[PDB]
Amino acid sequence: MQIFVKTLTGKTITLEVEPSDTIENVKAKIQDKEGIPPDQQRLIFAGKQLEDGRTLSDYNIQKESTLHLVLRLRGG
Amino acid sequence: MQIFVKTLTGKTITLEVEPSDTIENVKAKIQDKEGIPPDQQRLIFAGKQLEDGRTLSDYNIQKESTLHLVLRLRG
Amino acid sequence: MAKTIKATGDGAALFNAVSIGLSVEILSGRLDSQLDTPGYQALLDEFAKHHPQFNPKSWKTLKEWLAYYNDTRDIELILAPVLFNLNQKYQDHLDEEILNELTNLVWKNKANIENGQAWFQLQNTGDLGEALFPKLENLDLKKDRAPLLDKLREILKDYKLELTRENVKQFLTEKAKELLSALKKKISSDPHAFQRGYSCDELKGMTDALAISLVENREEDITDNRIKIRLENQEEHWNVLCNEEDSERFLDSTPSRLKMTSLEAYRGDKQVSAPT
Repeated sequence: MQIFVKTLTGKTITLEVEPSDTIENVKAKIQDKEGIPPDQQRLIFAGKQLEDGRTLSDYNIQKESTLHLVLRLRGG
Repeated sequence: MQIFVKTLTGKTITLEVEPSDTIENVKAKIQDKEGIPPDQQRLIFAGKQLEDGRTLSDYNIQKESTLHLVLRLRG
Repeated sequence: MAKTIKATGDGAALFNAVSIGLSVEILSGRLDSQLDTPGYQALLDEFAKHHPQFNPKSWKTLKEWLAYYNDTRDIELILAPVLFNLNQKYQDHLDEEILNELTNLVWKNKANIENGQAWFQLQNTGDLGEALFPKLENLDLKKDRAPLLDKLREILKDYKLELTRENVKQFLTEKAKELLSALKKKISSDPHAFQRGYSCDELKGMTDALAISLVENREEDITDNRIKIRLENQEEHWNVLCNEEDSERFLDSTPSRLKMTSLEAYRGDKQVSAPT
């Protein structure tokens, strides 16, 4: 299936995923196309934050659902 | 004394300095380990921009204070 | 109503802040239920391996150390390097992490590298503000960074493919095998690794194993029922939040006792003496 990942700059990433994929795999797929390292990625679906070890089907994320990508900050 | 210069990426370098050091002289230390010409460095400390003629003690910069480094070209 | 405790910004403010907050949870006893878990015994091991005067090796003694050296900066100096070393034990996919840094460098700076641009003139951030190659930025300029651009200019002379990130990735896996292993050596043995700059998730394996959740700028998952270290980040710096009822009981009880730099702390050369 296809899911959309909308950042807050307006860019929309289109990933080819499966219900059985983990949130970790989604973050890696984002890295493959956008270069964003997963350790700076926060994925949000319908207001709830997505845990790396749970699946898309867990959160009932289905075909053409839209996920939000928030950047996790660094600090020195 | 030691002081830290932080970049917009969070990366931090350590600088060995005396409180009698000019900001002019601090940028030269930053050129030595990053290759950045001083006139391309903008140093901010607690929101106050640091100009070259003054010293660290004029800005109340003590041991283990952290400065922010920005590039005037990048911003 | 929650006090913001300032952590030192030595590039390791994430570790410094987590140290202070994890200390309050330890001295408060709220973590006593988790002190016989694998993750906390691993922490006890790493605390003993860093402090040669730390004896007997037990959570009793480690609590006493944090109460003797109750100043937040002393706490940073004795605990932050311990959480740093413990954190290195949970980095399962690091070979791949470097491959992604080097491909970000080449993909976003191919023209810049071929034109002989200095390291500071590079594009090191992405369209969302992310850091593209923070581990490489941290290596020494004269010994590691400038030579890297020199040898990348050479390897890219064979780059006859299109400038996608996918191609750069596959290209580096095939054409830069030795260079990637050479960077693993330098990164793993980087003495200033702690100044690299850090994200919460870079520690997720360890915090998870410590039954601890990291809350960044009050963005808390209400579902998570774990002990929470609440972190604050405003100017690319990590501070920590703590309740006044706890800060007056388990923080800044004593004056500063240690006179060592952060570098001396992480490298463990300068010993911290046993309490009293």
